[PDB]
Amino acid sequence: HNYKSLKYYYSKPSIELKNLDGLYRQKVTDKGVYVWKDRKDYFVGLLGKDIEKYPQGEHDKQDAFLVIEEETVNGRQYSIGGLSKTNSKEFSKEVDVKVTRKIDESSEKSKDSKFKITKEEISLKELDFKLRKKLMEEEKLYGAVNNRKGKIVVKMEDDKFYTFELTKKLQPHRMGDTIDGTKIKEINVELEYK
Amino acid sequence: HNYKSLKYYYSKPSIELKNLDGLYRQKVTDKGVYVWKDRKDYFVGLLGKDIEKYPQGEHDKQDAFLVIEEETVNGRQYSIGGLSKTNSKEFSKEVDVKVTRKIDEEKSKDSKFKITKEEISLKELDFKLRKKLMEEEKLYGAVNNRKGKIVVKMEDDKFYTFELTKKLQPHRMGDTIDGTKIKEINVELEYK
Ligand SMILES: CC(=O)N[C@@H]1[C@@H](O[C@@H]2O[C@@H](C)[C@@H](O)[C@@H](O)[C@@H]2O)[C@H](O[C@@H]2O[C@H](CO)[C@H](O)[C@H](O[C@]3(C(=O)O)C[C@H](O)[C@@H](NC(C)=O)[C@H]([C@H](O)[C@H](O)CO)O3)[C@H]2O)[C@@H](CO)O[C@H]1O
Ligand SMILES: CC(=O)N[C@@H]1[C@@H](O[C@@H]2O[C@@H](C)[C@@H](O)[C@@H](O)[C@@H]2O)[C@H](O[C@@H]2O[C@H](CO)[C@H](O)[C@H](O[C@]3(C(=O)O)C[C@H](O)[C@@H](NC(C)=O)[C@H]([C@H](O)[C@H](O)CO)O3)[C@H]2O)[C@@H](CO)O[C@H]1O
Ligand SMILES: [Cl-]
Ligand SMILES: [Cl-]
Ligand SMILES: [Cl-]
Ligand SMILES: [Cl-]
Repeated sequence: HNYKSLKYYYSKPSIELKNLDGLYRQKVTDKGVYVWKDRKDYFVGLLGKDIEKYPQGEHDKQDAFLVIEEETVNGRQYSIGGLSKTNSKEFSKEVDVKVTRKIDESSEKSKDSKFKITKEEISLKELDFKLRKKLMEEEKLYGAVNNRKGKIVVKMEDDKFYTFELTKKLQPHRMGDTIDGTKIKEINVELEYK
Repeated sequence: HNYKSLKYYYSKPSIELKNLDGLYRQKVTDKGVYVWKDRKDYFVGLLGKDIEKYPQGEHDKQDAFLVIEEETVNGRQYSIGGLSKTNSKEFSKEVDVKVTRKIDEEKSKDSKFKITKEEISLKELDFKLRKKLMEEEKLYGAVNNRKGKIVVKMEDDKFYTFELTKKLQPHRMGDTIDGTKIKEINVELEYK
C-alpha cells in the first residue's frame, strides 16, 4: 500500500482525550476496549502487546489518542491503539528535530527544528501521527507522489530508538506501544525527495 | 498465552465456505475484505502482507475458512485470515499424522489427515489439526495439556510450525501453502 493510503490516513484529524471517563475491557475475548469521555464513546482495538496492558475490567487514569478508522467496530467508531497512562503532573520537553533533505542524487540539506513532548507516557501512534503532520506542513511530505520517502527516528536517552518509515502507514500492532516521553532525547528525520 | 484463550478459540466451530459468491476489497484503505456466499456476508481481516493478495476490487474463485470473532465489523460477523484460491481441479491426499509424546515412552500414534484443497490457509490447517488433537489426544482438556507443536512438512523439506502453547498469530492466519505439496504432519505432545 502506498501514496493514496498514506495521504488518506495522515490527513485525518486526531482526537486527543485526556483523563478518559472510562476505559473498559468488557471481556477477555474482546480484542479491544470501550473508551469514553463526556458523551462520546469508541471501541479501541488492542492489536499488539497493548492487549496485555488492559485485562478484563475498568482502567483509571488513562489517555486516548484517536484517529477514526474507516470501519465501524461493535457498532462504534473505531480507532487502533493510542492508549496510555495520563500525566501525573504537567510535562513539556522540547527536543531537537534534525531534518536531512534531498537536494539531488549527490547532495542533501540539513535543517533543524523543535518538537514538544507533552506526555510522560506516549504512544507510538501519537508520535508517528504528530511528526508526520509536522512534515506534511513544513516539508511537503505527501504533497506529491514522489514525496513519500524517508524515515523518522526517535532516539531515547540510552541506546534505544524507534523508527517510522514514511513509505508505509504505522502498523496496527505498533500503535499501542508506549515509551517514556521524559526519556526521548532527539528526533532525526531523513527525507529522500526533492 | 494461557490455556483459557487457547481453549476458547480452538473450541469454536468453523464455517467453511467453498466457492464464495464474492470477495471484495472496497477501498484500498480497508484492512480486510468482504466475503459472501448465499445471502450471508462477512468481513475478513487480513494482517501484514496478506492484504496484498486482494487489491481494490472484486475477486472470484476464492474459498474462506471462517472462525467467528467476538467483534462485529461494519455490521457483519468477523473472522481473521483463512482465505484461499478455490480448487481448479479435484484433489485429495491422505497425509500421515505422527503423534509422539515427549515425556515418556518414544513411540508415535499414527493416523491420517485428508487434504482436499490445492491451496490451503495456515488458519485452516492449524485449526483442524488442533481440533483433531483435542478430540484424540486430550489437547486443552486440562490446564497442563497445552505444550508441544505441530509441524507441517512439505515434499522439499520446507516446513510450517504451530506451537501449541500459543494461538496461531493473526499475520500467519492469512498465509497459504500448496496443499498438493504437504508430505506429512509430525506432532510432539509434551504432556502426559
Ligand atoms: C512488510 C512489513 O511491514 N513488515 C513488518 C516489519 O517491517 C519491515 O521489516 C523491518 C525490519 C523494516 O525493514 C521495515 O522497513 C519493513 O517494512 C516490522 O519491523 C519493524 O519495522 C519498523 C519500521 O516500520 C522498524 O524498523 C522496527 O525496528 C525497530 C525500530 O526501529 O522501530 C528497531 C528498534 O531497535 C526497536 N527498538 C527497541 C527499543 O527494541 C523498535 C521497536 O521494537 C518497535 O519500534 C516497537 O514497535 O523496532 C521493526 O521491528 C515488523 C515489526 O513491527 O512487522 C512486520 O510486519
Ligand atoms: C513472541 C512471539 O510470539 N514472537 C513471534 C515469533 O515466534 C517466536 O520465535 C519463533 C522463532 C519461535 O521460537 C516461537 O516459539 C516464538 O514464539 C514468530 O516466529 C515464528 O514462530 C513460529 C512458531 O510460532 C515458527 O517457529 C516460525 O518459524 C517458521 C516455522 O517453523 O513455521 C520457520 C520455517 O522455516 C518457515 N517456513 C518457510 C517455508 O519459510 C515458517 C514460515 O515462514 C511460517 O510458518 C509462515 O507463517 O516459519 C517463526 O517464524 C514471528 C513470525 O511469525 O512472530 C513473532 O511475533
Ligand atoms: Cl459493527
Ligand atoms: Cl513504520
Ligand atoms: Cl538516526
Ligand atoms: Cl504457532
